[PDB]
Amino acid sequence: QLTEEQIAEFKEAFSLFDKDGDGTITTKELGTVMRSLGQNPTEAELQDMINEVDADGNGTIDFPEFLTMMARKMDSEEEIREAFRVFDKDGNGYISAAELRHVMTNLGEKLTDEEVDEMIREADGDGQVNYEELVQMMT
Amino acid sequence: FNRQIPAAASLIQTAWRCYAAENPDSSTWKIYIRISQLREHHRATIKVIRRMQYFVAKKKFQQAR
Ligand SMILES: [Ca+2]
Ligand SMILES: [Ca+2]
Repeated sequence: QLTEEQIAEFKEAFSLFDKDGDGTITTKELGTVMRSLGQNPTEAELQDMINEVDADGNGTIDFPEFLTMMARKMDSEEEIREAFRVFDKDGNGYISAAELRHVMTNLGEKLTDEEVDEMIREADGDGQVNYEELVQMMT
Repeated sequence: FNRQIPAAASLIQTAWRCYAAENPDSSTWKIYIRISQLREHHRATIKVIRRMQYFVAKKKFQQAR
């Protein structure tokens, strides 16, 4: 939709990453921000994040590349809906709130119980989480 | 043994964390232990980082398949 205010907001967000001002985000600058927030990423994680945005293979991220990344939306609903199917055992379209909490807090990124609570509490009535509702909320 | 169980979990986690961050009062903001107070400059860079991690978890899920 070619938003205008978003550019002013994005340029500010790009400035917090580009300490140089050379118009370029590098993995070192990406790790500097993540480490400032208490995160401990690896070089594989940092370059995976930059490879995902580095559209021209520069190895770095300029502002227009950042802007394209931020302008993306969410298609991608089929991939997310397919991700839940890995944990839908009965195939009915439901994951147990006990199962979801167990899989989400123990695997991958590891959500917190209160984070999973917001998932289950958006879900419906008895502990049967409808993941199709979740795919819809995020899209 | 089924390399999608971790990849599918991370795609859901990163997609939800990216979606829950638009709510400034979500419980997803309470995970940044090392920050005494979450100022506005933290939330700007956190939104960006969570968007990148979703894109990585998006690609890693398609790669395992
Ligand atoms: Ca720089
Ligand atoms: Ca580049």
